[PDB]
Amino acid sequence: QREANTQSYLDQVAASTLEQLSNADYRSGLEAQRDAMGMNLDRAATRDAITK
Amino acid sequence: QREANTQSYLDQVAASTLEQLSNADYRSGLEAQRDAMGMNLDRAATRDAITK
Repeated sequence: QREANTQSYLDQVAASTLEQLSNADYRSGLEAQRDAMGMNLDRAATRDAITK
Repeated sequence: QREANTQSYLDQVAASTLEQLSNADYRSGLEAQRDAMGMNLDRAATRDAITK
């Protein structure tokens, strides 16, 4: 379940257009979703995702 | 729990603006927060975080 949760989050960032991620209001909410799942994710493989 | 503490610290440094880290007063407190948790962290993958 933890693995599935991690991939479910990562898909959202993977399926966003560059213009959206550039705007610093979409990414605020997008990374607030990962700050509310607590440690039910893999917080070491979902940190430098957006930028990457 | 130790792993959780490590990730929780690393997130703070990873979610800071470059201008904030450049100013040598924010990073003082930021790296003082890792000198009070003692050996309850991973002090090997935690020292050269601000510079990276």
